[PDB]
Amino acid sequence: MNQVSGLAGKESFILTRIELFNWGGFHGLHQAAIHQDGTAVIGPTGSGKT
Amino acid sequence: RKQEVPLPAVGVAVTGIPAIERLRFKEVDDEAEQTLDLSNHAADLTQIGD
Amino acid sequence: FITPNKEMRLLRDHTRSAIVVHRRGQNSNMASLSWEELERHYQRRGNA
Amino acid sequence: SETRTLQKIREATQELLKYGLLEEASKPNLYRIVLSHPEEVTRILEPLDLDIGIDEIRGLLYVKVRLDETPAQDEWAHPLVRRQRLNLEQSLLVAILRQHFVAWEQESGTGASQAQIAIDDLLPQLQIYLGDPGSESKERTRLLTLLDQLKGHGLVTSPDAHERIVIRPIIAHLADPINLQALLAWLREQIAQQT
Ligand SMILES: Nc1ncnc2c1ncn2[C@@H]1O[C@H](COP(=O)(O)OP(=O)(O)O)[C@@H](O)[C@H]1O
Repeated sequence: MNQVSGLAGKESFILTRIELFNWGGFHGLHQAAIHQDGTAVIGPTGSGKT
Repeated sequence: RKQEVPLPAVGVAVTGIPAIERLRFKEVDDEAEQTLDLSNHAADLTQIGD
Repeated sequence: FITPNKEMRLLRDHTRSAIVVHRRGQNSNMASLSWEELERHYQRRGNA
Repeated sequence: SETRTLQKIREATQELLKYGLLEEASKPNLYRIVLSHPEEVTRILEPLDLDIGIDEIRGLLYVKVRLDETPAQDEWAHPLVRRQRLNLEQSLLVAILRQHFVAWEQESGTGASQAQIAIDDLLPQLQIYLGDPGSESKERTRLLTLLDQLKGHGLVTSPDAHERIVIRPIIAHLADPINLQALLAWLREQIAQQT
């Protein structure tokens, strides 16, 4: 898999972080780290993924 | 000198049509305190249903 | 990718970190982890 | 010589522009005619960027801005429709009237004939947010001038011979009713916290 992953981080800008503050249901400050090799977002229904 | 003369109506301006949408309500300001809290929210440790 | 706990086995093979978002009352919290750390968490759960 | 718009339609359009609304309750002849010729009134108003919205349930017609469908401008601006921001007391009174109207509709149904409300009933409620200015002669006068100001916008009728008013249908179509709820509850919480 990593043989193809060399494209990421080398050629193009990759989203590696999102930070929220009192956005939607996220009170206070929050932050999610995005792995440069691809990230999944999981959680039960109605948990704030969207 | 407050009689009303029979001069015509010319330059009759039509303005201020009372559309109900045009109303906006009072913006009472709040100045009691500030919401400085931006703690890391370390309570996010994983504890999810089976 | 976004997914409500579906196709978890498929995501595990083509991504290297998951963002577990869970709800509690009116507040929502998100924690970012690697697949392997979550595997260790599941192993701790396995003692139940 | 040349064709002229029907006299009744011209009268209805001029009235609708002057007062901003028609009602079957107090102007049946014009209101019915407008509903029987919607394509004529909408054609008459379109050159001015005005357009009638009709509320058949409550028997009401009201003008509204006909500007483009969500253009690059996120908020509309119109030459003739001059926008206003009601002062604090007017906002409180409108919020009280709005919640009274919604509460009544919850029971009797949408568009039910509004129950007449006495002046004496509202002063205790305005007192909850404005205190006592110093005398009954002052508070009653203030309430009366506020009601007369609101009647200009068409939200309430004039106090009848027995000092009761009726809430007009137009209150349901305010721009942002969520604002009334928020400010009203916020001030209520303020007084409850300070007491
Ligand atoms: N602006 C909003 N409008 C309506 N509901 C909202 C809003 N913001 C948050 N919600 C609530 O918070 C959650 C927002 O949707 P979300 O949980 O992100 O969808 P998903 O299940 O795909 O993650 C929902 O539980 C919803 O009930």
